[PDB]
Amino acid sequence: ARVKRGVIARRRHKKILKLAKGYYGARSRVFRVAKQAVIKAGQYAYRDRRQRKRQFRALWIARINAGARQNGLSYSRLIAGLKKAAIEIDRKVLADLAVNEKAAFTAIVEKAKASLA
Amino acid sequence: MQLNDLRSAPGARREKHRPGRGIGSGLGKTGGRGHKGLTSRSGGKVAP
Amino acid sequence: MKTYTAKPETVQRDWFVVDAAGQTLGRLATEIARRLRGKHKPEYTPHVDTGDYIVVINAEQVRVTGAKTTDKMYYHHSGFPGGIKSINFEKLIAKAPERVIETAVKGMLPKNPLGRDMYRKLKVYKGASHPHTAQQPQELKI
RNA sequence: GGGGCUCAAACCACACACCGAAGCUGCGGGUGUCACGGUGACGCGGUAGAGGAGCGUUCUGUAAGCCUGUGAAGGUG
RNA sequence: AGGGGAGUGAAAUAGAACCUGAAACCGUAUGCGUACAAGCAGUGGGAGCCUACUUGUUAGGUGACUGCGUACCUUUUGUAUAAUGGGUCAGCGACUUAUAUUCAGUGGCAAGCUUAACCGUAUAGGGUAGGCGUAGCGAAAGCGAGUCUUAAUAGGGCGUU
Ligand SMILES: [Mg+2]
Ligand SMILES: [Mg+2]
Ligand SMILES: [Mg+2]
Ligand SMILES: [Mg+2]
Ligand SMILES: [Mg+2]
Ligand SMILES: [Mg+2]
Ligand SMILES: [Mg+2]
Ligand SMILES: [Mg+2]
Ligand SMILES: [Mg+2]
Ligand SMILES: [Mg+2]
Ligand SMILES: [Mg+2]
Ligand SMILES: [Mg+2]
Ligand SMILES: [Mg+2]
Ligand SMILES: [Mg+2]
Ligand SMILES: [Mg+2]
Ligand SMILES: [Mg+2]
Ligand SMILES: [Mg+2]
Ligand SMILES: [Mg+2]
Ligand SMILES: [Mg+2]
Ligand SMILES: [Mg+2]
Ligand SMILES: [Mg+2]
Ligand SMILES: [Mg+2]
Ligand SMILES: [Mg+2]
Ligand SMILES: [Mg+2]
Ligand SMILES: [Mg+2]
Ligand SMILES: [Mg+2]
Ligand SMILES: [Mg+2]
Ligand SMILES: [Mg+2]
Ligand SMILES: [Mg+2]
Ligand SMILES: [Mg+2]
Ligand SMILES: [Mg+2]
Ligand SMILES: [Mg+2]
Ligand SMILES: [Mg+2]
Ligand SMILES: [Mg+2]
Ligand SMILES: [Mg+2]
Ligand SMILES: [Mg+2]
Ligand SMILES: [Mg+2]
Ligand SMILES: [Mg+2]
Ligand SMILES: [Mg+2]
Ligand SMILES: [Mg+2]
Ligand SMILES: [Mg+2]
Ligand SMILES: [Mg+2]
Ligand SMILES: [Mg+2]
Ligand SMILES: [Mg+2]
Ligand SMILES: [Mg+2]
Ligand SMILES: [Mg+2]
Ligand SMILES: [Mg+2]
Ligand SMILES: [Mg+2]
Ligand SMILES: [Mg+2]
Ligand SMILES: [Mg+2]
Ligand SMILES: [Mg+2]
Ligand SMILES: [Mg+2]
Ligand SMILES: [Mg+2]
Ligand SMILES: [Mg+2]
Repeated sequence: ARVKRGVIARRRHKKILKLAKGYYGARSRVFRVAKQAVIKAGQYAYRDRRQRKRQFRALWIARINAGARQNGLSYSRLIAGLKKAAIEIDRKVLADLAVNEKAAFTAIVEKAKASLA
Repeated sequence: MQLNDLRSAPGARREKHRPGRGIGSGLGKTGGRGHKGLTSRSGGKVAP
Repeated sequence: MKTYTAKPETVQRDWFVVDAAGQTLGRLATEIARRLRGKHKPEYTPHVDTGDYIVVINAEQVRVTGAKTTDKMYYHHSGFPGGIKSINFEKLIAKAPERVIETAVKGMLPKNPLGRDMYRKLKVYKGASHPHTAQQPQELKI
């Protein structure tokens, strides 16, 4: 029983070369270079699911700082004031109100201020 | 009771493990011999 | 419910005029770079320029503390062997007064295509007047 | 590290706040072992190496079957 | 030379270098991007433009700008290493087989189990010569649930439900 490798080997190389679509030069058309490019792309994607959550908290916090100082308060003093009174609203929701619903953000900043913080 | 319906009891037959077939098998590359030495080469046996 | 992102075609930019008439160089320059980048607006996003325009008028009357008027040096290399050249704060004010403020602000901005775009919105002059009356800049107290 | 920093953006004390990891918590999934009769509990980084369980290829039986020119294998989306 | 028609054929992109006709490699056409911008070329985010139809919480193509980010194998205490190997593609290329054994799993018989050559009505059936087990101790003669050492039914070694 002699087994020939032609059909199975070709099917396996085409799966890798389809994931390497859009890469530059030999990274999208030769198997040896495209195999390493696909592995490193998956290494980056695993790490950047952690970094996506970090990059978005930093963006919300920076926008909350800009909106609070327009009402006479810094970010660190507003967070302490919110925790003092009641509020559990996310940084994600807070950054949305700072840009879109500016009259609601002012009310929250004014209530956090009234907690003497 | 047909020829395509009868088998053996569980645990009666195994597969044998083949060294040197990829990473996922647990026996790839060196095949269970470790690194360089006498007992890592063809015919590398220590006399009784 | 995704996160808001600013669009370069729909950004609102203002004009401001800042007088350097006895301000410390580095504490004035940090306020300028903060507004060139748009960090004072809730619409700020890291990849689009949301900042304002800053005009600086009395660029030769900026000051430094300590003994920095004579002891602070500016170096640059021309690319030729031995081509290192230096000038101090006192002499640079005499020759190119505006280069003092630009050098300080430029070092506080990102070093990429976006950082060079924010720098293009800084207009530094050495008089008490600027050529940008048609834009009607509003006063900014430090 | 750079810009720049002088009743500091330095240093010595004290105080309160905040940021900050794949650590911890929340929510949704998958697995290993043990106990009970599907639940509970604590686990689940890994080289050499040991143990367990699988996918696919060719040939033989099932098969004088079943599929197929109203279109097989192969190739390409 | 080579072609464009016409004919033959079910089919000439089955036309003689003739079944199928992959990849490396080389072109033509269209869409988007690219001439102030620094590095393993990807990925997290993300505007704009083009196409299709369900006319936008949609699908496909490009990716301005921006955060992170120094290939793979081998060998090593340790490699982005300026240490080794590879120009690329396709095909091939490295734990096998025989005979003797030991352990484990799973079966057949069971104080017994099993045959080898060989006959054969030929994968049946016969063939129990032989092998292992039911008893050990001693170098042995030998004695035996005991036996060896010893002057010793003492002690001790090994063995026995
Ligand atoms: Mg072969
Ligand atoms: Mg691309
Ligand atoms: Mg972070
Ligand atoms: Mg964070
Ligand atoms: Mg291993
Ligand atoms: Mg081994
Ligand atoms: Mg080796
Ligand atoms: Mg060694
Ligand atoms: Mg060894
Ligand atoms: Mg040899
Ligand atoms: Mg830095
Ligand atoms: Mg003090
Ligand atoms: Mg804290
Ligand atoms: Mg976290
Ligand atoms: Mg954890
Ligand atoms: Mg859970
Ligand atoms: Mg763990
Ligand atoms: Mg593990
Ligand atoms: Mg068959
Ligand atoms: Mg067809
Ligand atoms: Mg076949
Ligand atoms: Mg015809
Ligand atoms: Mg054809
Ligand atoms: Mg044909
Ligand atoms: Mg034919
Ligand atoms: Mg042909
Ligand atoms: Mg081709
Ligand atoms: Mg071309
Ligand atoms: Mg350009
Ligand atoms: Mg330039
Ligand atoms: Mg370059
Ligand atoms: Mg650079
Ligand atoms: Mg995205
Ligand atoms: Mg799209
Ligand atoms: Mg990108
Ligand atoms: Mg990028
Ligand atoms: Mg890097
Ligand atoms: Mg980097
Ligand atoms: Mg090598
Ligand atoms: Mg060495
Ligand atoms: Mg060495
Ligand atoms: Mg050493
Ligand atoms: Mg390293
Ligand atoms: Mg290298
Ligand atoms: Mg090199
Ligand atoms: Mg060398
Ligand atoms: Mg090298
Ligand atoms: Mg060497
Ligand atoms: Mg070489
Ligand atoms: Mg061969
Ligand atoms: Mg056994
Ligand atoms: Mg048995
Ligand atoms: Mg005795
Ligand atoms: Mg005894």
